[PDB]
Amino acid sequence: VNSFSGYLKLTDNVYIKNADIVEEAKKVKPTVVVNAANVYLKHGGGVAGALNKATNNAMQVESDDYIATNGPLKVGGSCVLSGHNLAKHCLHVVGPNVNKGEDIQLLKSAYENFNQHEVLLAPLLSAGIFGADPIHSLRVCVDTVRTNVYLAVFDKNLYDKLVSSFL
Ligand SMILES: Cc1onc(-c2ccccc2)c1C(=O)O
Repeated sequence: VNSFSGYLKLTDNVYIKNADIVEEAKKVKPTVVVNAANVYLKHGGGVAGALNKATNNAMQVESDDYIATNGPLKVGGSCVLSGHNLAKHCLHVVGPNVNKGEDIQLLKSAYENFNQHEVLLAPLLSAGIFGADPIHSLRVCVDTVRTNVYLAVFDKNLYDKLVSSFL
């Protein structure tokens, strides 16, 4: 049994809710929250900007030190950093950004990072301002992630379309 409430069960291991990921993290304090990161860990907008704002920019400060030491992530890659006030840990995962012309086949590699964690609170990777089709992102998630994933989806309209169209 875990602390996640109000989720619709899609599969053995994937659950979904219409919820603002920031508010959900603040309430649950999960072991792992996933960030929709870019390779530079520049948390300007989208999920990343919202998570970082909720940490009062401490996520960005920590991320700048990580990049100064290690250099950029790979598209499809990840790193584990602090979860600050939102979670124990933040798994920063880089899905391909379609609006930058990145290979959508890298979305599966991105989701494979989730398998290193038993339970996660996450957004749909490569969706929103990353330009991918969120329906596709949910399909790759279900077909790739084997650990227990709680997907929070901000937009009620998109949430309803993801549930209604789920095979
Ligand atoms: C899809 C999608 O596109 N934009 C967002 C989003 C969610 C929270 C904060 C900012 C953007 C989002 C999501 O993960 O539900």
